[PDB]
Amino acid sequence: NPLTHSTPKNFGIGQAVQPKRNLSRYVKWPEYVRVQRQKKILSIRLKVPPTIAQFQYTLDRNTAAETFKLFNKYRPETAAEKKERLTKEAAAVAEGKSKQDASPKPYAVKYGLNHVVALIENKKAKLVLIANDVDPIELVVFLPALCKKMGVPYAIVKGKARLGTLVNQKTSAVAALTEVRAEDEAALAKLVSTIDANFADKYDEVKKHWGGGILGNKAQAKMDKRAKNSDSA
Amino acid sequence: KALKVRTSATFRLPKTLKLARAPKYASKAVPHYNRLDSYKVIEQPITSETAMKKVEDGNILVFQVSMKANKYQIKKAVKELYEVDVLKVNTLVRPNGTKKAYVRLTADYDALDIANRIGYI
Amino acid sequence: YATVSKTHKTVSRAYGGSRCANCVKERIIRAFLIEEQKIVKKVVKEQTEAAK
Amino acid sequence: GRVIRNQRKGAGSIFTSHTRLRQGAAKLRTLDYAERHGYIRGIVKQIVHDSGRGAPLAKVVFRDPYKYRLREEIFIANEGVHTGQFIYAGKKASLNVGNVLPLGSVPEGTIVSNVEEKPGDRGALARASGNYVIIIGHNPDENKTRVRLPSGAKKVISSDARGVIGVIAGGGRVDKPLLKAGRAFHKYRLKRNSWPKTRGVAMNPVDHPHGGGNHQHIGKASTISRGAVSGQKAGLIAARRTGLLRGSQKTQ
RNA sequence: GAUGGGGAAGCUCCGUUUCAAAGGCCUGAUUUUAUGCAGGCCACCAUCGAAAGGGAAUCCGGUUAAGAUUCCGGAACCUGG
RNA sequence: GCUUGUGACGGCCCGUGAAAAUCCACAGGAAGGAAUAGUUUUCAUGCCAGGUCGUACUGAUAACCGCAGCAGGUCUCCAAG
RNA sequence: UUGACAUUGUGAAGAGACAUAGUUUCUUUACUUAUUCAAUGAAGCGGAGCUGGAAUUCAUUUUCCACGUUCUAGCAUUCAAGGUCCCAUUCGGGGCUGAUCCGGGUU
Ligand SMILES: [Mg+2]
Ligand SMILES: [Mg+2]
Ligand SMILES: [Mg+2]
Ligand SMILES: [Mg+2]
Ligand SMILES: [Mg+2]
Ligand SMILES: [Mg+2]
Ligand SMILES: [Mg+2]
Ligand SMILES: [Mg+2]
Ligand SMILES: [Mg+2]
Ligand SMILES: [Mg+2]
Ligand SMILES: [Mg+2]
Ligand SMILES: [Mg+2]
Ligand SMILES: [Mg+2]
Ligand SMILES: [Mg+2]
Ligand SMILES: [Mg+2]
Ligand SMILES: [Mg+2]
Ligand SMILES: [Mg+2]
Ligand SMILES: [Mg+2]
Ligand SMILES: [Mg+2]
Ligand SMILES: [Mg+2]
Ligand SMILES: [Mg+2]
Ligand SMILES: [Mg+2]
Ligand SMILES: [Mg+2]
Ligand SMILES: [Mg+2]
Ligand SMILES: [Mg+2]
Ligand SMILES: [Mg+2]
Ligand SMILES: [Mg+2]
Ligand SMILES: [Mg+2]
Ligand SMILES: [Mg+2]
Ligand SMILES: [Mg+2]
Ligand SMILES: [Mg+2]
Ligand SMILES: [Mg+2]
Ligand SMILES: [Mg+2]
Ligand SMILES: [Mg+2]
Ligand SMILES: [Mg+2]
Repeated sequence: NPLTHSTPKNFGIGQAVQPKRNLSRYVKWPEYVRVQRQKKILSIRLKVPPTIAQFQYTLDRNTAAETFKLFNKYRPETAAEKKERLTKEAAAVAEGKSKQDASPKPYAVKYGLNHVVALIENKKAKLVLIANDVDPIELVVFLPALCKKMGVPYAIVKGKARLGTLVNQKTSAVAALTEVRAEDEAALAKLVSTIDANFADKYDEVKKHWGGGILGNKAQAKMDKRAKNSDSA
Repeated sequence: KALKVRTSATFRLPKTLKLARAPKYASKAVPHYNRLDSYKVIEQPITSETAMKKVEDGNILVFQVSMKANKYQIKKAVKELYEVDVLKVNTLVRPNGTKKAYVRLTADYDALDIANRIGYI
Repeated sequence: YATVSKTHKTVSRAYGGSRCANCVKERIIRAFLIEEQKIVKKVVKEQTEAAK
Repeated sequence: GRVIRNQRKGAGSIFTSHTRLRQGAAKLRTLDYAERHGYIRGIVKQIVHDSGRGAPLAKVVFRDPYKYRLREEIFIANEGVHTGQFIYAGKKASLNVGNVLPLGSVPEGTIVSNVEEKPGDRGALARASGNYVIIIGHNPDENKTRVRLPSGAKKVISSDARGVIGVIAGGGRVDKPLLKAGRAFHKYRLKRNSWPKTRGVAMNPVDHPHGGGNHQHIGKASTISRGAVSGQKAGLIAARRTGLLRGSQKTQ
């Protein structure tokens, strides 16, 4: 009201300098950015073979929540924890004259790619989590087949890092359980089943199913409205 | 939530932390001592018969003066080596590739007097 | 021109030492008139939007 | 045998343009938002001679849609545009001399200058003092627009291709005899080093396919193959006829 | 003619703002304190290349065997502080 | 009158006859500013400092290039009766 | 320069063989991510919606265009004035709206 004034402002071509807007759509990203974006794009436009593409079919967040929840209990040894263990047995064992077995059998998550393979190969593994990233995808592509053929149940789970946390590495690639405290055997059988249902059961049909071949939306719409009009007037 | 809001179309190199050097072994064990001190700056008197004239009549002291040394430095090392005050210092490179200061003393001083205090004559 | 007092570099009208006075006069008139015939363009075509 | 003249010009030693005095390069506006959704005003601010150029240029200045400031363009002046004239550039812009409009929006028979081969290439066709192109119809699906260029050729380009309404200024410049060698001289002095021209037939054989002989003569057919090789192509390259063009010309 | 680059077995050739995450000013925020963050800009992208092109500012008198718009005398002017 | 400088004009062009550093001005109005006393250094006067390298002479029928103190060659300013 | 092979992928119609089920090969004509070219201090692209309205309604919308600038050699910049909400009211300052939504494919 006072001696204050409503002016508006005509931003309509040929007048008023354009205001500052959000151009985040338009910014000229560094090459390294443009690469990793378009790589993900190129990797979709191409029809991708069924032995890739059987990834992307990842776990769902809930079942995996339950599965990290388990695998957590069986983490490997901490630096200290084993120092502590050693300074137990070393002192103890060597004197009290226990047969290097004043230490309790350890139940832990098995890890490292080569380790877990021999485990699957030996039908000793009992539920294998496989990562969904893993950039030379080859390290891992043969694992669904393996677990299938060794009758080992498995799951493709989101996060090589998230696997890495439960083992104290940055990244892991795979995590597996072979052992289990009987107090958890029950949880796992239930866990196993869901997983088998989502993967190792569905495997054979997934092996028939190619991937990608997906248009981007500027040209999705292009034909969702070309094919909308042409056929049905 | 969601994304940034860049109003500029240009993407620029993030202004990231420039750490300063805090070494681990030294550069040279012992720093160099002063490479142009007052004694090295002003090398000899110039007692050419025609130079001496400039001292009796000029209130001007004439020195062979290190080529490495500028007027500022000639002025200081004279003022300092000799207690005297300096008015202005003209300079020149001789044909034998040695530098010559024409040093004019302020009226408070007599150069001709000061010339044969340093000793030459 | 930097060795010299500012009055040697202007005259006392708007756009002093920059445009030639008649040249200012023009853009005063033109400014005025055009900002007027603007109002006339406004309310006339405002009328049109109601009388159609 | 020596490298002949016409192969030497490729390395551009003494043969590069005499660029020093030129106003700048003449180009339409960038194909920005304004011009392809609406129009945008400018003022010609000066129409000025370009060295080595038949036709005058028009310095035309515009506001900047995105920053407070003037931004200036170098236009080839179409005939009859004048200082202080308002120039309108854009899709939704009117059919006057001097405006730039996308060939799509002008009725056939329109006469434009400096027209783009592809939209936004900032203008390629007909720029020499006196030329223009003529829209000779459009096919609205795949928006094309058929034009006839100065050469006589018809070519069909995008409707979005811009062109400026009119003919280029300075027409007729070639109706006037140079008269003396000097005016030629001073002409090329501001173009490039192509003048005068030694007849290859007056050279020794090291110098040219035409060189030597005890009388001056081309000594073999002077119509050279398209498939000839550098150092051979001097004469009438690829000539599909030869001799005094009798009868009317004019493309059908 | 360097530089991100692209050629070339290679000595090197190309490119000069070019398919590059290209850089620095004004002050504020410090009253642990010397300078981190706070804005807002400006995206200009090396450098060499003129003792006849551009260009801040000095003159007269006097003086030397030989220097002088350079020294002496007097009188000015410019740039930075 | 001579040389030169300058100016208001006029002839000529299918020729219309550099660039950049740098300096100033204006539009703008962020912001900062008095009465118990503020603003002002584009007004005057006043203080300090201005480095480095070149600077002699010849420039020609003997100081340069022509085997040389060669009748050759080698860019320019000043100009009495 | 002309051909083949390699770079070389995705649909659709049509020819071609086990001899008239589709693995395979070419003529056509589509597709766009490889490759290619133009542009720009990667600025407004594609998609939906608002409003207007031509349009004629065979139950109601089945659509199609638009959807801030053209007498004049002016002026157009300080996240914008306005409106509204916060800081705990200081001077300053902040959000939102003004300037619709969705997809981050610069075109
Ligand atoms: Mg444990
Ligand atoms: Mg005395
Ligand atoms: Mg000197
Ligand atoms: Mg005045
Ligand atoms: Mg050139
Ligand atoms: Mg010639
Ligand atoms: Mg000839
Ligand atoms: Mg000829
Ligand atoms: Mg001959
Ligand atoms: Mg021949
Ligand atoms: Mg020959
Ligand atoms: Mg011959
Ligand atoms: Mg003949
Ligand atoms: Mg180079
Ligand atoms: Mg230089
Ligand atoms: Mg110079
Ligand atoms: Mg000069
Ligand atoms: Mg004298
Ligand atoms: Mg002397
Ligand atoms: Mg002399
Ligand atoms: Mg003096
Ligand atoms: Mg004095
Ligand atoms: Mg001063
Ligand atoms: Mg003369
Ligand atoms: Mg002129
Ligand atoms: Mg000025
Ligand atoms: Mg402020
Ligand atoms: Mg002053
Ligand atoms: Mg300094
Ligand atoms: Mg001399
Ligand atoms: Mg002599
Ligand atoms: Mg000699
Ligand atoms: Mg001689
Ligand atoms: Mg082929
Ligand atoms: Mg763009």
